[PDB]
Amino acid sequence: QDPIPSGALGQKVPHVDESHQDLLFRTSHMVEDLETYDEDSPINTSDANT
Amino acid sequence: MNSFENLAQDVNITRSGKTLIAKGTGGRSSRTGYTATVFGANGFLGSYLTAKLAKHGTTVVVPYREEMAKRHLKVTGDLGVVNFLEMDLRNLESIDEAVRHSDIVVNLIGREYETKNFNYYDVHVEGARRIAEAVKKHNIARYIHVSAFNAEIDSPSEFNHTKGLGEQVTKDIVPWATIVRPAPMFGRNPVHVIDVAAALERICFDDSTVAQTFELYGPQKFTQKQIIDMVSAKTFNDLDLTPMELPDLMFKENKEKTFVHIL
Ligand SMILES: NC(=O)C1=CN([C@@H]2O[C@H](COP(=O)(O)OP(=O)(O)OC[C@H]3O[C@@H](n4cnc5c(N)ncnc54)[C@H](OP(=O)(O)O)[C@@H]3O)[C@@H](O)[C@H]2O)C=CC1
Repeated sequence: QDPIPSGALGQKVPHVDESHQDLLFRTSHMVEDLETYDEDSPINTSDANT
Repeated sequence: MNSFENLAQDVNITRSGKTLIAKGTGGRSSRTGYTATVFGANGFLGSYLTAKLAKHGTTVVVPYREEMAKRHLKVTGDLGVVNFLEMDLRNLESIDEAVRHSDIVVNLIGREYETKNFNYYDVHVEGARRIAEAVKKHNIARYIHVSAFNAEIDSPSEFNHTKGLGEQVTKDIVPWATIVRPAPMFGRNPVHVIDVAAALERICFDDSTVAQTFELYGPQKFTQKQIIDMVSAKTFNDLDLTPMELPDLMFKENKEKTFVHIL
């Protein structure tokens, strides 16, 4: 419940909520870290291989 | 039910005086009453020709040279419609026999190369002289001689020269014969082949096409480079036909995640 999350330096880091795994947020180019949108969320799989 | 879109009427008289009455409605089982002899019906234009001609019931007399090229012409007509009898251009008696009972008769005997047996002079002017002398002998009405485009009487090419020679000889011996000159042909400017056969059947049967030379050329004129890039007198308007255009004829991630693959 904090206003500004810190990131081991004087930086702003994203507070990863449920709202970061969307079709808009899919395929935004970025380093392997500082990134959201895991490929394996229970909301992202959407009952795959059914 | 099928109608005679072939004919203009039901009772027709020919020129020689024979009375011909169409029976029933147009269709495969009926008989239009005309007897037609198509020289060269094994070939590429004659196939479409007596497809249209034996469709309604004109008794088509097919003179054949080889017994195997003629077989698919059996299924285009009813019982007794298409009739096969062998002939050779050389033997007079077979030409005499093939045009005994015909009302109309056409030749499309045309060969683009010399054989060891026939040169250009032998199949175009001289064979036509032969069979059209037989047509004059029997007084057959409506003789039609299909020729080539660029048929000049005197030309560097021997093919075109002899096509002009055949035209002049058949016009000399028979005055009532009609000679039609089509364009290049593309079945499957150039003209589509069903359009040439439709034009020829509309030549076949009406009056006031007699002793008239016809030019059958398509709508728009082409060059060979344009054609390969696409792959990669009286006209049609006499007989109420519009030929088809060559260009229109020319053709003639997530889901995979939610399917199953190893079962
Ligand atoms: N681009 C084109 O196609 C053009 C063609 N034409 C002319 O239109 C007519 C038909 O067109 P096309 O389909 O190309 O021609 P064909 O392919 O139909 O010519 C072959 C037909 O004519 C017969 N033929 C040739 N020589 C003889 C011969 N000595 N004795 C018996 N039969 C012979 C052939 O007999 P067999 O069945 O045994 O082979 C065959 O039936 C031809 O006269 C042609 O000159 C006009 C302008 C251009």
